[PDB]
This record gives sequence, structure tokens and C-alpha cells, in this order.
Amino acid sequence: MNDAPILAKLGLSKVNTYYFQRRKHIFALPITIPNFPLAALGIFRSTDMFEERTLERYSRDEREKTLGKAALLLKEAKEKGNYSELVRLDPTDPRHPYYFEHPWQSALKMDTVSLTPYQQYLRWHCLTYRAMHEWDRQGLLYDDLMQPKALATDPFLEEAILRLPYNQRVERERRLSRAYDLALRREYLPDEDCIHPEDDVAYLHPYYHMVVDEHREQHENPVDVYSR
Amino acid sequence: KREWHVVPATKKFADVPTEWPAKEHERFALPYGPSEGRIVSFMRASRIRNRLLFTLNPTGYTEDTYVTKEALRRQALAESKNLWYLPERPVVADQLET
Amino acid sequence: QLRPSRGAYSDEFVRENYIKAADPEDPYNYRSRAFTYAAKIPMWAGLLAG
Amino acid sequence: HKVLGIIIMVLFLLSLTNLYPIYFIRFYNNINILQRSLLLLLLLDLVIASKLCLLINHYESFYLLLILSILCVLSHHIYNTSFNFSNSI
Ligand SMILES: CCCCCCCCCCCCCCCCCC(=O)OC[C@H](COP(=O)([O-])OCC[N+](C)(C)C)OC(=O)CCCCCCCCCCCCCCCCC
Repeated sequence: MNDAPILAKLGLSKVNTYYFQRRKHIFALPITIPNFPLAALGIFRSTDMFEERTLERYSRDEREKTLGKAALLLKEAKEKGNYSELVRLDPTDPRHPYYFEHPWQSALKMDTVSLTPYQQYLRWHCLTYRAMHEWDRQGLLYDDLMQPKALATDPFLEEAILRLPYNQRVERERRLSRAYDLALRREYLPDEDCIHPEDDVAYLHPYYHMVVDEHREQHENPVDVYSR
Repeated sequence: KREWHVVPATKKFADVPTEWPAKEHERFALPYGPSEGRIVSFMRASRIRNRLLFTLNPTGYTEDTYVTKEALRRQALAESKNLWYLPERPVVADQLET
Repeated sequence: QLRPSRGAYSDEFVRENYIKAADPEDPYNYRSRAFTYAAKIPMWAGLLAG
Repeated sequence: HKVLGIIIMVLFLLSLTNLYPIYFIRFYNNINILQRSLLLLLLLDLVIASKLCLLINHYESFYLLLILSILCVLSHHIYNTSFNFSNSI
């Protein structure tokens, strides 16, 4: 990870949070249909390790990490006086407190000495499972496939898109239209234009996470118990 | 009305630590992710199973007296009045969640 | 490749695969129109008889 | 058990729908190769279950495979629930 050295000095782990993922519950509630009855309970689960895992953002550890990085930025601003600059970094900057990295952005240059055999399997799986879907041959980034729906829309997602800078929004739309045109013929880009895994940047996950936190803010500081 | 007497501003925050990262980050390091093993994480998730987790050691602590490594690190940071330790809000739950 | 400037096919490609061969004696595509309408006739014929 | 069979039938038909959750926030993510492979498995299990259900009238040993196929059918995930991952208070 490009963020790792910072995480190194805050006493955190240099390894992606994609590892350490674990099952803590038996039943998955609230039960959601249209799963089949037994599957609706969630006793037996099928995962490909590429789920969003958004609800795990409601943790004290993640907040501590975010505030540690923010405190580093504020300390630098106090020393130098470039506060403005340091609070307007692009969320793809490793110093931004909400920096997020896909597991494959560092799977090729990972330490791999501290990984459990299960975690080594996870690394190999991340690379190969990315290769299988062939969104890298469509000239597309993974976050381009995070799109909202007409009904049951993902609210955060919509906001996450409106926070993008104008040029990045336009580039996202243009990539999506090119992928649409390619998909008409089920065509791929020339083999030299394949997306390298380290180029598959997660440019929308920081905005997504910031929106999630801002939406939970008012819940934890209620005006009153029976308040909208 | 005319003469402006001088008073110190941040006198309270003098001699308090101003280093960041601090010493605690070196002595509560967690280079291997969460400090709890997978099975343990599964036990502490349920209030019932949690009771079964601490009763396996009759001479061990209880739910109200067990502290995790992350909690120890946060308490250590809080105690040392570091200037740059911005405290984090614990996850607050409404009725149904509880 | 992350800042596109083109769709799927380049002009050259489309000029070699999709565009019909030119007929200098027929600059108004009477041949194409005649063929397409004649080829539509059997569809209408089958539907009518059916 | 007849009552249990009726209950399972009603629950099956009701769980094919998407009427719950009603007011909890839910949204649908993408689909992947694993889900498509499991969909093929669902098709296989349904067909085998039909054939075996009709065969068991003369051959008692096929009850094992009929029950196995029905169990495999009843535990098929159509909607991958983001509630599979969360923390505890
Ligand atoms: C009205 C609803 C919408 C219809 C839209 C169009 C549907 C798709 C196109 C039609 C496809 C089928 C064409 C069949 C033609 C061949 C048979 C035929 O007519 O033979 C002529 C010949 C003509 O016989 P004849 O007796 O006149 O010939 C003279 C013979 N000598 C002198 C020796 C006695 O046979 C008949 O007409 C027999 C009676 C009518 C047979 C009808 C066949 C089935 C028609 C429906 C098939 C379509 C799918 C099912 C639809 C069901 C709807 C309820």
C-alpha cells in the first residue's frame, strides 16, 4: 500500500483490511428476501471476498485511524501554515485520512512474509478473481461498476458521485459510455491497453465512506430520542 | 480602556506532549490487524456466547473488567494529554440495535 | 486508456468491414433499396397467408 | 410431516418475493461468476429433485438423493445481503 508507511508510524498494520475479514454472526438479520427460505436465515453463506462490507465502517478502530491521519495533517498545517492545501488533497492522496485501496493495488508488491496461508490464498484469489471478470479489458475501473439504481437506490452512492470533481465525473461517464459501445459487440480493448492491477484505483470509495460517516453523524448526536 | 494588558493564551497546553505519532503508537502497535483471533471474534459478538467465553477460566476477568489491546491504547493516549490526540466518538446505538 | 477519446471501432476498421462496396454506376443506392424491399415482401406474405 | 410440508411450501412461495425489509434501507449490488455458477447448480438440483420425486414410488433408496437435492435447493442465495457483514455493540 502507498499509505502503509503512515500506518506504520501510527502503530497500525501495513496490510490491507481486505484480509482480517471474518464472520462474527450465525444468523444474518434482518432476514432479506428473495433468498430461499433456509438461505433467508443466513446460516450458510456464499461469498467471493469481493463484497462491499460497508456496515463494518461503524467501528471505533476505523475512526481512530481516520483521526490519526487527520491529526498528522493538522500538525503539518500548524507547523507550515498551508492548512488550505492540506485539507484539499485529492482523496486518492495516501495522506488523505479517508484513503482507500483495493486489495489488488498492492497484491503484487506485498510483504507476504507475515501472511497466514489463508491470507496468501486470499491474495492469489484477489488477483485471479479480478482477472476472471474482465473489466480490465473493457478499459474500466472497478469503481465504475458501482452504479445507482432507479428503484431502491443506494443513497450514499448518489452523493458519492456528486462529490466527485467535475473532470473525474466526466471521465467516469466517458469510460462507461466507451464500455457500453464495446459491450455492444462484446469487444475488448487492444491487449496493450489492458488495465494493470496497480492502475485500478479506488477513486470513489473515499467519497462513499465520507458520505456514510456524515449520514451517521446525526444519529449519534440526537436532538431527542423521539426525533426525526 | 487604553492599555492592553498581555495574558498568555495556550499556557494550559504547555509541557503537554506535542509529538505525533506519540510514544503509545510504539508500545501498543498492532502490525497483525485486530488483536483477537477469528474464533474469539465470533465469541464476543453474541451476549450469550460472550458469557461462555469468560467462564472457561473461572479465575479470569469478566465482561465488565476485560480490556482489549485497542482499548488499552486509547486509554493510554487519553491519559497522556497529547495535544494531537483527537478523541473519537464511540459507536452510539439506538434502542433497536441494542 | 483511462481518458478515452474513441469508442470501440476506428474509422479504418468500419471502412473495411461495414460499409458496402461502392457502385459508381449507382450513386443513389437503388440496388440496396430494391433488395431490402423485395426481401421484406416474403415476411408480409407469410403473415398475410397465416 | 404434513403441517411442516404446508408451512415450507408457503414459506417457499413467500420467500421468492421481495416484500421484506419494507422500511429498512436496502440496496442491490452487482452479480458475479460465483453466483452464476450457483445458479447453474440450482437448475441441476431442481431437475434432479423432480425426477427423483417421481422415482421414489418404487425405489426407496432414492429418498437420500431427493432429500439432498431439496436441501440444496432450499439454501440457494438469490440476493446477497450486505447485512452479512457488520459489528457488535
Ligand atoms: C389470428 C391470430 C393471429 C395470427 C397471426 C399469424 C400467426 C403466425 C403465422 C401463421 C403460421 C401458421 C400458418 C399455417 C399455414 C399452413 C396450414 C394451412 O393453412 O393450410 C391450408 C390448407 C388449405 O386447404 P384447402 O382445403 O383450402 O385447399 C384445397 C384442397 N383441396 C382442393 C384438395 C380440397 O389447409 C387448411 O386451410 C386447413 C384448415 C386450416 C388449418 C389451420 C392450421 C393451424 C393454424 C394456426 C397455426 C399457428 C400457431 C397456432 C395458433 C393457435 C391460435 C389459437
